Amino acid sequence: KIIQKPKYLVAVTGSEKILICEQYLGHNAMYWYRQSAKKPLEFMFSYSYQKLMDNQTASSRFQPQSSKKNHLDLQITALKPDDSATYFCASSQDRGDSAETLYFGSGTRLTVLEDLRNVTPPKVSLFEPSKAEIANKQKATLVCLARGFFPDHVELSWWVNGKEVHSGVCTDPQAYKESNYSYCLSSRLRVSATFWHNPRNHFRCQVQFHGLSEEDKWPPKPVTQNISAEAWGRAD
Amino acid sequence: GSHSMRYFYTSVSRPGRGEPRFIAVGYVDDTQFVRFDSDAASQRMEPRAPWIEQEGPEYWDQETRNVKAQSQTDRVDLGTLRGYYNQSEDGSHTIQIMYGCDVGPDGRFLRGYRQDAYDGKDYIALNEDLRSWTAADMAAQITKRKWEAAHAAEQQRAYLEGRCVEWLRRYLENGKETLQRTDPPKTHMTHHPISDHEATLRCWALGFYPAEITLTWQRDGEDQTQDTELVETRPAGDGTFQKWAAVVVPSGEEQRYTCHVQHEGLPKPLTLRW
Amino acid sequence: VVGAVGVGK
Amino acid sequence: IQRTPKIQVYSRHPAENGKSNFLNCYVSGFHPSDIEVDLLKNGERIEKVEHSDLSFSKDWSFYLLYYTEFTPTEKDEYACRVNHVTLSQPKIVKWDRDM
Amino acid sequence: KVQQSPESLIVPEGGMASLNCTSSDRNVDYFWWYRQHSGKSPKMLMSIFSNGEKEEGRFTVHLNKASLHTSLHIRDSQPSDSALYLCAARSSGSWQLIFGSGTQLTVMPDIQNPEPAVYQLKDPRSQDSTLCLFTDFDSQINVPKTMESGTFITDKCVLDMDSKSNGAIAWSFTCQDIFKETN
Repeated sequence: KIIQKPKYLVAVTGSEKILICEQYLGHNAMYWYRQSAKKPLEFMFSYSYQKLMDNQTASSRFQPQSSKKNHLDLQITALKPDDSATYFCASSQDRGDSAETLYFGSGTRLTVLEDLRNVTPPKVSLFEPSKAEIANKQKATLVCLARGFFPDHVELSWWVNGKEVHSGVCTDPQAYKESNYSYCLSSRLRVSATFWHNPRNHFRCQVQFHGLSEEDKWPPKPVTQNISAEAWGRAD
Repeated sequence: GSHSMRYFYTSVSRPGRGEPRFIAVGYVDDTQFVRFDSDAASQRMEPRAPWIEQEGPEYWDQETRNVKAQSQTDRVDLGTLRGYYNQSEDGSHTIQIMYGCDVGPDGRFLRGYRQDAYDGKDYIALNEDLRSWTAADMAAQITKRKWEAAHAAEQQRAYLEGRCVEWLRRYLENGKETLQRTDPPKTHMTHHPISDHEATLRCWALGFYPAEITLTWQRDGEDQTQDTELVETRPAGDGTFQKWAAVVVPSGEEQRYTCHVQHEGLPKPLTLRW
Repeated sequence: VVGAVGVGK
Repeated sequence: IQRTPKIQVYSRHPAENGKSNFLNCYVSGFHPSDIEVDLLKNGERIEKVEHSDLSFSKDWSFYLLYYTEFTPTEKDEYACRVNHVTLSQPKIVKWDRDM
Repeated sequence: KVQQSPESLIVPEGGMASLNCTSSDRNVDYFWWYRQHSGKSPKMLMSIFSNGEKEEGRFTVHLNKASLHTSLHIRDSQPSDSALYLCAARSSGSWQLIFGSGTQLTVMPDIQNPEPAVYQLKDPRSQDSTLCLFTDFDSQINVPKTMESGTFITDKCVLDMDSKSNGAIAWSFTCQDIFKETN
């Protein structure tokens, strides 16, 4: 039940952000780790009883906030693009030299950009099954494509009859770089030919883009939005 | 021969007088070498023997961090144990902890231990195989279940057979001129008439180290435990110890009694006579 | 050095 | 659990008049740890008294050493005054250098 | 520092996954194995606090402390075991876990009757929108990666309806040649 806010966060070079981490589990130790491509889980900070026990960050720009009970927020000042990473907060019931296990929060994916104008939500396209697949395999694969978004702050889900499903789904684990200022991501959902031949069934691909909050100013703001494409089954 | 390192912790809740008092003391054999007192001004682990001051600043910062975290651990446990025993917060209670390791003459691990008390009675103790715990009452079994789930015995054993032994060896080497030197007792006898027909003979042993010593009275070469008095060994304050043994004897026959002194620093036992 | 394991009681 | 303190008052070295020494009051075997220990010179409390760091024995009873630097004389009487929850009234034990 | 090997491992469904981890810090006493699925947070899998071994279900962890070496054995491997496996160590008297660089484990599903096919799909909301679907191929088959701009080929993606199947997507050339293998 570790709470990390927010899950995704865009910031401009030179700005300051707080990464929130709270837990109400009664845990006496809290920690910060950093996930990047080259270092999946790099240790940063260790606190027990709200006191700093150890620190392996080589920049004074990172200052944890431990004066409030249940919290170990992370303040990062004078943000640089090199700071872009997923920041994981962790806690353990017992103090750091005696903990039997660390529980990890969900992470805050931090992306530091030179220019906020490059932030753009995805276009979402739904591609319909092939008649040949339906005729030959008695199955129907729908492919969802999300293109032209930036940064890589997206969650993709499938909704069948208004109920999110995970069976029969495969989404690419990581977005592909379409250009220096654009990503794309793909996914597919496979169902039965009988289930697709039923025109009462409704199929929707949802991409949840995380962009700027309301504090960030903008001269069509790329805000946090659910962008969807949908199709209905056909008898045929 | 053998040597030990041992730490003693005491945490006392004190309604009306602030946060719990936490006192920590470290010993190598009979020599105190560090202390922490939550009431002192420094808020630091402090040296108490010359040879521990051979340690650099990282040592003192890290030990201070570690011992203050232990004081917070005791603070939490004082509250937890109050709930186990259903005690009100307006009362004073005491947690005591002792742990340490012995090495043999070869410097190799011999044994380790850890005992905890609550309000002056056994609470929980590591067993001699360092693999399990003996809890003394119902409340301590709750603690024991938590400590089994957290692999506390394996964590304690890893300290006791590793860091504990390694740092003991380093302390013994840095403190060799005093820790591995035996100071023999300086002895003398006093005579105190208590009446016209009886007098008290007291056998003294002064300035000795380590604290182990044996004082035994004899009459006509035969051991005497009747009408004898043995005092608890006491610190002189300079690192050595003192002790005396007394016997009440018939007046006129004082010279028929002998005091016998045994100490690691004596090539042969000493025999004193008035 | 100190080394009491500090799992809460 | 309440255990009465044992009290010994004595000097670090054999007392010699005019020679600096330390007057000690060793209290041991007691529980709980709260205890009042004063050193007295001709009945008056001595200032600047120091004490060792609280420790304890195999039965969990505590022990402490209180000490002050002093110069024995022929005329000056010294004592230890100890109070504890096990004591009705403070316990006063005179220093006997000839013990 | 925590050293893990191998960097990546591909095992078939039902196979043994063997993972190793060593520490160069002679002070280490305890080891953890964490598993992190893609897009998820690290979850503790096994922990070991002294010499010996610990079996939990299909997972066995071993610790040889004199060699500062731990190994994780996953028997009867499942496609759902595919994940990043992170080893962590801690020394007595240290105040945090230090993690290694991880092993990426992929468990290939067992495809009994692979019926490889390449289909064309249409987006009805946009003309000239077409992509190719390579589906139902065997798990040991290589999917070509792209080198030209504007053309994208995804890595194989396992979905489960049993009825597990492999798939890859390409869009921008006809469909048969985009999925051809070279070298």
